[PDB]
Amino acid sequence: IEFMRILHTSDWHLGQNFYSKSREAEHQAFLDWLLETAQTHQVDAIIVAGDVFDTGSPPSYARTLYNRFVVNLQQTGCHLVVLAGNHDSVATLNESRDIMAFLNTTVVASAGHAPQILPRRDGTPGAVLCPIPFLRPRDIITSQEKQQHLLAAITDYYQQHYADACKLRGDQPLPIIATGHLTTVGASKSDAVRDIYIGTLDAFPAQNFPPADYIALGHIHRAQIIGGMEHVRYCGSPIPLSFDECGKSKYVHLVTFSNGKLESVENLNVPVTQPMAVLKGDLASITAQLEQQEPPVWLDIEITTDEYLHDIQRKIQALTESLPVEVLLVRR
Ligand SMILES: [Mn+2]
Ligand SMILES: [Mn+2]
Repeated sequence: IEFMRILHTSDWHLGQNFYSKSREAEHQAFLDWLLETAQTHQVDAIIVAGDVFDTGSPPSYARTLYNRFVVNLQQTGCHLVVLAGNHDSVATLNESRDIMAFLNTTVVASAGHAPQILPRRDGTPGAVLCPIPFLRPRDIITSQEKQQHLLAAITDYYQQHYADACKLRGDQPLPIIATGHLTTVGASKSDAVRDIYIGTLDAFPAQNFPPADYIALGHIHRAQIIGGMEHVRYCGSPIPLSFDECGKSKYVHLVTFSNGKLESVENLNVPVTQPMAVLKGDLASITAQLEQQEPPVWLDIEITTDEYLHDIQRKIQALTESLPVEVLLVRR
């Protein structure tokens, strides 16, 4: 009879420089849709599980997108939790941490944040959240197998915070939600997913996560269930961040809890607003493929080599001209 609904998204990479193209229009459309979605489903909180910005120094238009989203979300009463990813700067996200607190927004950039009660819209306790961002090794490692040390450090961190969450919850029939931003064992990755913990942790075994009712992860751009556990998920990025993800569905998760436990995870399709395409073949294959839309499709021309990589450039740069589309990548 008591519900708690959250939206799980991650890997926005606001401000991404995509082959000299801006993603501002796509991100604007996405954030607008996310606002509408929060209202349609009467969502209590949105959790952004890391990699808010593509870099530690986002351009003004990206900072503006982020700020305006948080402001517009105030018309809903929905709470916002923003976690840092490995792409984010901790100092950059912390610039606005205390300001955001006046706008029903909890910015968690560094390790060590205590578990906190997420309210329902009506103010009453809805869930206990363990707000865990990308964990910088320096912030969790004790006293300097370095591989084994980091895995144990992360595992212990989750155990300590899960224990605190259980204590904070007390007797209340509340779900516990934990977040994270890392790569799990078995995860399927994309080109735009940068290696983390390089040399210190190949991947995190999801069996080491504490038994939260939901684990909202970011870092991996393709939505997927982890370790065969429906309650442990990557939502994936909301727009395609590399050509290898185009054509594939983009999601945010609607996660509903009932009487203190996970009830359902629904996959909400994020509308795709910028057409993209990857071509593979020969000059004639591509010429056939290049057949015949207001926003012009962005192209990646890939194949086996024809002749000098520089010569192929001018070849394709001639085959593409006066056409209703653009051409961003050309490899071999
Ligand atoms: Mn990312
Ligand atoms: Mn990441």
